[PDB]
Amino acid sequence: PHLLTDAVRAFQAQSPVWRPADDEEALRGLEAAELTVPLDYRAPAGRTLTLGLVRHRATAPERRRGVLLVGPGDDLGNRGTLLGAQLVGQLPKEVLAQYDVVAFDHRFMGRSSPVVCGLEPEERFWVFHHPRDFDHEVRFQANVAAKVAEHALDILPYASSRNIARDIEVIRGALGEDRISYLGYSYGTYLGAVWTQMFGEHADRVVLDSICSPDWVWRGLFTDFPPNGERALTRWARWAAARDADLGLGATDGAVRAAYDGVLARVDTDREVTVAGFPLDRTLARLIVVGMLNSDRNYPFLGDIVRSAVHGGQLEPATMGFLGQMFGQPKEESGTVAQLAILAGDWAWPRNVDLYERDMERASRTHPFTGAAMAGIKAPAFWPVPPSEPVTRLGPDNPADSILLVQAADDMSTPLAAARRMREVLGDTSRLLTVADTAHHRVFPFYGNPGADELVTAYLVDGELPAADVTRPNPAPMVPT
Ligand SMILES: COC(=O)/C=C(\C)[C@@]12O[C@]13c1cc(O)c4c(c1N[C@H]2C#C/C=C\C#C[C@H]3O)C(=O)c1ccccc1C4=O
Repeated sequence: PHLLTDAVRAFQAQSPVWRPADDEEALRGLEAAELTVPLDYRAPAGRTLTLGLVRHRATAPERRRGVLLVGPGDDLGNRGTLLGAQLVGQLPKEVLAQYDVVAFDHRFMGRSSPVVCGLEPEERFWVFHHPRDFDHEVRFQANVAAKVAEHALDILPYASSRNIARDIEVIRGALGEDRISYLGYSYGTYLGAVWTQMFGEHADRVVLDSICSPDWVWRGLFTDFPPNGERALTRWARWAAARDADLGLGATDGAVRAAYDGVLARVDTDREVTVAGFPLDRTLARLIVVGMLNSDRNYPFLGDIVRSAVHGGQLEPATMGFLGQMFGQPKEESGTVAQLAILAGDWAWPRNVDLYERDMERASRTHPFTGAAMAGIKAPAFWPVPPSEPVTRLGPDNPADSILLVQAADDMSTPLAAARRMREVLGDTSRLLTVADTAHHRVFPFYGNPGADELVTAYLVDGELPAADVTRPNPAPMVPT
């Protein structure tokens, strides 16, 4: 493995020009700048691309202690600049007082040299796509790969987590900082592990929240999901079953689940299903629910949605705005393309299609909610380029001074087992905070858990870390322990 420090250093001498972020409503309130990075760090004098940065300066200059870099997006496919705006609105005031918060879109999406390939709306849901039948899905996923191959072949070798880690080093140098702090979620926690593994002597304080397993790269991210999807759905069903009076879905978790399964039975046989006046298909009937289950505070929304698919017409106004937020528009395309490129650019997927059919059929039986969608054939199996570098070896020689891991005990897409594995791999420099009785993605600061907020703030502000892993309770749990 090679760091390519010479090429990184070559681009660290930049001094970006910051101005108000005036060209996008969600970013008003922030400054914006552009940076150049090489496409290929083995070819520093070759082709380059531009990254879009945003910043919110420390509100108390006399107390400023450094830069807090936000990992470039939570779930892979999402924009880091938009995450930074969200965080500026919800981080503790004292964190905002002492840190310049800097965020960025990683290479190939958003404000950072976006790549689009003509993907149709259905194609942008390739990750959670539920198959008609296996032969149809082979063709569906192969054709997704075909579009990216045709329109982006020349940059696909350079879509990797290690290159984003080098990009982070360029940002750090450009900001003029010897050390930076880091806050990351989901894919941002894999990037945080990689960047600290490669360059962690330059880390100050590091918080990773809702943790990618180090074992996942990258098909395990998919094949570990269905059991956690089933568990999260069942937890909601228990919550719904205690509320039959107000929801009308059933008085046992089995009955609520059968109500929902009846909606799946319908889309899985091209029988019409609508939520308000908006049609569901095999994928959306499951993905709308996955989207809700990313936070157990959405349980009421999900009751309204399932009720509206079974009987009703209208949804409650609140639910309509939240669903319109989340779906309403097509999934942002360049993020879909970058998500494909990274998942296949980091690591070579199996290419034998019989493996996927076997796995799809087994997972459809053991975990029906999302088994077939997660374990079956996916576009990286047909990818036109191999990885340019081996996967980073994460391990207890990680040079970061300290890493705090934050994890909701019942989170779905990044489960507690994944955080525990990351803790084992990173070794004694890391500590794990588990938040009990909480099925939520991105705990600090978004959930408002007093215990997590207090412990993370004490680390970021004062450098306090517990002596060993700790648990904190949820004082307002959606269901009993
Ligand atoms: C790569 O590191 C991670 O830990 C990533 C994840 C746990 C996920 O980001 C991933 C998702 C990919 C999507 O395409 C998602 C979503 C992702 N969430 C995480 C997941 C998962 C399981 C397979 C995957 C993946 C990642 O690309 C997602 O939650 C959605 C919710 C509601 C609307 C749409 C979606 C999506 O389309």
